Amino acid sequence: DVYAQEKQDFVQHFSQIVRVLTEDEMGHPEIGDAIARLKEVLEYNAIGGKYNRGLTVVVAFRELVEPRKQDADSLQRAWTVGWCVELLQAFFLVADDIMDSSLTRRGQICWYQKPGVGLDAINDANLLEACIYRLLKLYCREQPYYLNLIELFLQSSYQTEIGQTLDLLTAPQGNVDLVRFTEKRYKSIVKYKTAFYSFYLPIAAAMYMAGIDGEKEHANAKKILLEMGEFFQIQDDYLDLFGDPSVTGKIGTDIQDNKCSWLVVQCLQRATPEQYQILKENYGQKEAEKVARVKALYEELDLPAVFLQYEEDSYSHIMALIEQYAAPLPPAVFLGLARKIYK
Amino acid sequence: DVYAQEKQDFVQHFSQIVRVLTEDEMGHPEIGDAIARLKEVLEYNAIGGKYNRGLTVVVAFRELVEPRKQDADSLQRAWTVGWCVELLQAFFLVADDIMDSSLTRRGQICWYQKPGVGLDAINDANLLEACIYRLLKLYCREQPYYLNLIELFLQSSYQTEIGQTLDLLTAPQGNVDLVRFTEKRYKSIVKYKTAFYSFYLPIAAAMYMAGIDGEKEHANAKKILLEMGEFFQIQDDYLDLFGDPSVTGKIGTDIQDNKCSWLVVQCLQRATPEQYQILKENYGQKEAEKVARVKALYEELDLPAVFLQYEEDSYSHIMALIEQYAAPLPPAVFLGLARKIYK
Ligand SMILES: O=P(O)(O)C(O)(Cn1ccnc1)P(=O)(O)O
Ligand SMILES: O=P(O)(O)C(O)(Cn1ccnc1)P(=O)(O)O
Ligand SMILES: [Mg+2]
Ligand SMILES: [Mg+2]
Ligand SMILES: [Mg+2]
Ligand SMILES: [Mg+2]
Ligand SMILES: [Mg+2]
Ligand SMILES: [Mg+2]
Repeated sequence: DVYAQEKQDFVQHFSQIVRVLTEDEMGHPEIGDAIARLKEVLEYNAIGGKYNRGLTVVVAFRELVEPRKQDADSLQRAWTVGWCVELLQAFFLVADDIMDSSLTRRGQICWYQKPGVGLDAINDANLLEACIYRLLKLYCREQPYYLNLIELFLQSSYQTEIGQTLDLLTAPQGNVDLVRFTEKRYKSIVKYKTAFYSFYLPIAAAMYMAGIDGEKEHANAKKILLEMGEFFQIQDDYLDLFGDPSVTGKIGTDIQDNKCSWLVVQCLQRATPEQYQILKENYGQKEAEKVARVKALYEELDLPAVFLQYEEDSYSHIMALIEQYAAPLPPAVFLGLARKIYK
Repeated sequence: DVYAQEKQDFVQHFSQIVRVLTEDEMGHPEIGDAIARLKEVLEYNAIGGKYNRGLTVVVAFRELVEPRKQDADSLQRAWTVGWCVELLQAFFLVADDIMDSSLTRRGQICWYQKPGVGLDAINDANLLEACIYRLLKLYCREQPYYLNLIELFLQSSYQTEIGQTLDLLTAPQGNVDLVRFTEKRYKSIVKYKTAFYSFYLPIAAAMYMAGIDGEKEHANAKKILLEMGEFFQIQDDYLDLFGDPSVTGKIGTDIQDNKCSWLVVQCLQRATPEQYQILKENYGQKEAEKVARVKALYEELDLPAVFLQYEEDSYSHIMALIEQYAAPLPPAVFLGLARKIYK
C-alpha cells in the first residue's frame, strides 16, 4: 500500500544512482571499461526484486521526519540510502548464489551462472559493496548522521557475514549431520544472516536520518525487527521447497546443500525413528530422487500445515511486540513492513 | 633494516589483534563457532607474507610523529592500523587466488584449495574486510583521524576493485586478444589493482595518524607511491614466470590466465611477425606445452634482461621523484620502502 504507492518513485530513482556512480569516475577515462562493467553489474543485480528493504528506508523516513523538514534534498538522500540497502542486498545475494550453487535469482539466471561471468562475480559483488559507501559520501557526507550510517552499514555487513559463516559451517557438503540441526542453532543463524540487514538496518537508517539516534529507541526497534526477520527467513526456507519458482524467481537448493533450514529442524522434531533414517539417508545430496524423498516426508509430517500455523502465531507475536516496543515511533512504521511480508 | 628491526615486534602483536577480534563477540556464545572460523581464517591468510604494507604504517608513523607524542596507546593504534592494511591485503588475496585459479600462496596451498573450504572462502574474505573496520572502531573511534582512515580504507578498496575489474576484463579465458595488451592499458590496470592499496594506503594512513591531512601533501606523497606501485606490480609479473616458487611462495598462472602481464606487453613490442603468431597460438591456455612455448619466446627476446634494465631505470626515476616530492616529509620514509622492494 504505502510501499506500493512508493515503489515506482523508488525505482525511477535508480537511473540517477547509476548515473552518479558511472560519472564521478568517468573523469578517469582509463577505468571506463570497468565503470561500464559496474553499470552492467548494477542493472543485473540491483533490479528485479521486491525492494522491500529499500522502500522501508523511504517509507520510514517519511513517517518519522516532519513534513516541514522533508525538502527535495532531504528526500533524495532518503531514497539514496534506501538504494544503499538494496546494494548491500545485491552484494550478499551475488556471493550467496555462488556459495549455495544456486541456479536462478529474481526470475533470471544467477549472475555467476551467466556465460562470461563465473567467479569474476566475486569481484563484482565486492564492487556492489563499495558503491554503498561511494553513495553515502556523495549524498550524506555533510549530514550529522554520516558516520552513524557508515558504521551501521559496516556493522550490519559483519553480522550478516558472521551469519553466513554459521549458515555454511552447519551445512558441510557431503557431511550429513542431522544432530546439529537444532532450534537454537537455527535461531542463531537466521538472526545474523538475515534479520539484521533485512529488517533492523533499513529502519535504523531512517531513524538516524530523522535524528533518532537514541540507544534505547534503537534497541526497542531492534527487538521488533529481529523477530520479524526470523519470521521472514523461516518463510524463505518454506518457499525454497514449497514455493513456485515462477513467483519466487528462484530454484530451491536447501536440501541438496545440506542446509539447517526451518523445515528440516521441524521435521527432526516430529520424526519417528524410521523417518529419521529416511531423512539421514537422503538429505544433503544432489540426486533428484533423494531430494523428492525428503519432500515427501515433510509432506507426510504436515510441515506445510505446521508452517501455516507458525506464521499466524508468529504474526500475533510480532504484533504484540509492536504494541510493546513501537513507542515513541509511529506504529504504522512496523505495521507497514509487517503487512508487506505477511504470507 | 628499519623494516627488519620492526618485523618481530609487528608480528608478535598479531596475537592481540586476534584476541580482541575473537573476544568482543564471544559475549555472544551463539556465534562462537563462527568466531572460531574467523580465527582460523585470520591465522591462515594474514600470516606468512613479508608484511611490507603493515610494517610501512608502523615505520612511517615513528618517522612522522614526534617521539614525545609516541605514547603506548599511540603506538598500539599504529600497528593496529598496520594490521588493518595487512587484512585488506588478505581479503583481496583470498578472492584473487580464486579468480586467478591459483594453486599456492605464501608457500602453502591457497585457502580456497584447502579441502573443506572451497567457495566458502568468498565469505571468509568478506569477513577479513569487515575486521578492518571492527579494529578501526575499537582502537581509533575517538581519534580525530577516525573518519579519514575509514574513508581511506574504503576508497582504496573501491580502487583496487576497479583495478581487479580491469585485470579480469582484459583477460577473458578462452578469448585470446593480444591486441588489447598495450602499455596504456597495463599502466591503468596496475595503478588501480596494486598501486593504491599497497603503497599509497599505508603511507597515507600514517600521515593521517600524524595529523598530516593536507591535500597537497597527500597528493605529493601519492605521486611517489603510485609510481613505486607500478614498479612493484611489474616486478610481480616478472616473478610470476621467472621467479622460484620456493622463494615467492606462489605458482605462476599469468600466461594460462591470459593476463595483461608486463612480460606479454613487452613481448608484443619486440615481437617479429612470426613470433607474434607463436604468442597468439600458445597464450592463455592451460597446456603446459604451450605455456613453455610462451616462456621460450620471452627468453628469446631477452625479456629477463629487459626487466633488469627497466628496474634500474625505474628505481632512478622513483629516486628522482622522491627528491622532488618528499618534502616536507622525511625522505627516509620513501627510501626505506623503496629499499625494501629493490630487486
Ligand atoms: O536461503 P538463503 O539464506 O541462502 C537466502 O534467503 C539468501 N540469504 C542470504 C543471507 N540471507 C539470506 P536465498 O533463499 O535468497 O538464497
Ligand atoms: O598478479 P596478481 O595481480 O593477481 C597478484 O599480484 C595479486 N594482486 C591482486 C591485486 N594486486 C595484486 P598475485 O601475483 O599475488 O596473484
Ligand atoms: Mg542462497
Ligand atoms: Mg545462503
Ligand atoms: Mg533460501
Ligand atoms: Mg593473482
Ligand atoms: Mg589477480
Ligand atoms: Mg602476479
